[PDB]
Amino acid sequence: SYIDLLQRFRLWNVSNEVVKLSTSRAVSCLNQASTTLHVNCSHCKRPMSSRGWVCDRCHRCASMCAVCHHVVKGLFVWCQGCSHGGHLQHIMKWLEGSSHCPAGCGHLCEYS
Amino acid sequence: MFVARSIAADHKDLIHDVSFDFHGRRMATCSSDQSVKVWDKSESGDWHCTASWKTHSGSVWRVTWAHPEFGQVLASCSFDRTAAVWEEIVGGQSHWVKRTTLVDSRTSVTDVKFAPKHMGLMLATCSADGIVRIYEAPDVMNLSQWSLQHEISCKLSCSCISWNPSSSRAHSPMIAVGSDDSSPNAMAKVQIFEYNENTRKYAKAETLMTVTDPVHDIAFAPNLGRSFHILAIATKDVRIFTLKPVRKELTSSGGPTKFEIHIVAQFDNHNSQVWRVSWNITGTVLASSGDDGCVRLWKANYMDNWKCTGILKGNGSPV
Amino acid sequence: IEKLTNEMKEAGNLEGILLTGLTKDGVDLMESYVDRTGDVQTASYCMLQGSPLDVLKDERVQYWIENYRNLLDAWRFWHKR
Ligand SMILES: [Zn+2]
Ligand SMILES: [Zn+2]
Ligand SMILES: [Zn+2]
Ligand SMILES: [Zn+2]
Repeated sequence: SYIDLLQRFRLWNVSNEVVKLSTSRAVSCLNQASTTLHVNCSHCKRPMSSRGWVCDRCHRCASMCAVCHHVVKGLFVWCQGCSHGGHLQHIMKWLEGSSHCPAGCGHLCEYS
Repeated sequence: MFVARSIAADHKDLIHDVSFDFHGRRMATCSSDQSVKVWDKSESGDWHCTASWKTHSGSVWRVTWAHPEFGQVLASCSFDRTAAVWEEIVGGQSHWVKRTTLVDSRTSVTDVKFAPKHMGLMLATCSADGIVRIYEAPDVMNLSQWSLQHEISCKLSCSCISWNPSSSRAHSPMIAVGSDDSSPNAMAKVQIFEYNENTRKYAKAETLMTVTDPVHDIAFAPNLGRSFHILAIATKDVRIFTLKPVRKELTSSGGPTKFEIHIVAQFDNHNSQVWRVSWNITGTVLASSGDDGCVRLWKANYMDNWKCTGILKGNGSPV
Repeated sequence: IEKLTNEMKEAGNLEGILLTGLTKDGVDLMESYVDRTGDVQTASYCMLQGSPLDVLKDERVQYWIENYRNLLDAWRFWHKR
């Protein structure tokens, strides 16, 4: 009931905080249903491991930010259109100033 | 047209070597008490120390950075016959941790250098016995493991080495080695080794006959898309050489590429043993330091001739 | 015209672009110019001006472009890159 009210008022942080600290098994497990993503390198088309950033067969840094050209360890934002992305804040700031894929593909990833 | 300033950095002991990171925001300095310090530049432009520790049993000669793509990695060579690799881990106070030590040398490890980025994570060490060892880390996520890939004998006391920063698809990897032996006989002091893909072994390609005095420093210049290679040699007089590859006949591909050697500049304004030489980013300005306590900056001109452009003194007083 | 083109190419003066044009001769002239002065910015910007596809396929042009991009990355001029 409490979670439903919180979601009605659109308070996601408090809802997730309650879920994490819940003392009930079902409520604790409510948050872990299909929230894991599978990523593959676009060059070798092979799936990657869950604790590394280097391609096993390509030996390439597949997670290099499109703006800063550094390896990304943590948060990564990705576009479904042009399959490009990078650091969360870098991409956000770049898209605040223009409307082109910073990798230079031509796709207007956020049309207009 | 060069002016000097003093940076408010406090050191208690004599500084042996200073080195920059790739972006020019991080500095590493080795002192006389087997101590290593790291300095960071703030947004305001001020420098602050961030770490310090003692490393080896003997004296510490050289410390160098690695490319940022592999993280924050430092390599330090010591007189106690060791070469250590350090990586920074932060949890935020910086906490530098040694990851591996190379001990294969039988004499004092005189110099250590990193390979260019496009060849992976390779490292080279020249020792006093005349041995150059090239190691590689097969896995970039596990720096604790290294394998000795190549070993070269020079028959003379190695003193300094330098990689070729060229990244073109037509230039095989090149490494140049100097010597500081003061034998009375007139023997060559600079040799160049070019990797061979057909044999997967390094072989001597060209030896500088005109150089016979002891050599303290040698430095390639950044390629920047030119058609030839520029080399700087530090001796009793600063010397500059240009090496141009010859057109390889398509009839048969054999051993090392033949080269044409021409000297383009020879300066003797230091009137002493020149000690250090370095290039800027674009390979257009040369900085030289010798025993006269002066730093000299050389540059080309409209007529493509080399002439001095700056003279300074160690105290910072302009000349 | 042949003699003037040759003497311009060997010297690397940029005024000869009018003679050679954006062809292999232009590439050689630009290479001589870069060797003389070490400027890759102008070469990279010039060679992209409607050059024929074969010209853009040359190794030297792409090497110049890559070196310029690396130089931009060195100064942290990320947006301009
Ligand atoms: Zn891959
Ligand atoms: Zn980024
Ligand atoms: Zn895109
Ligand atoms: Zn897109």
